[PDB]
Amino acid sequence: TATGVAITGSAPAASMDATLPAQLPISAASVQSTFTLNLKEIEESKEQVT
Amino acid sequence: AKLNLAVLNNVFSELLTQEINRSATFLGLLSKYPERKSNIQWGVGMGGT
Repeated sequence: TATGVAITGSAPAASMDATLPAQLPISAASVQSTFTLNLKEIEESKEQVT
Repeated sequence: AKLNLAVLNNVFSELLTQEINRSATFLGLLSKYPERKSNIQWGVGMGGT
């Protein structure tokens, strides 16, 4: 703050500035996927599909 | 309003002190041997003559 006193005044009241946190958490979850393909399908798809 | 009040960070120092008793005193002098066999067979000589 900045207030106005007289020239022969008496030094007005105290005031400082301020900061604040944010803390923004991330560490719980994930985005995942599976697909579970077979081992015999990867041979009968090289001479089956054009 | 205090300027760097809520933005102070705390840092733990490098002073870990282990405060338990774990010690193999009797195991530390038994003259360990390896044995890749199923069981330990030896002979014990009694009397009889």
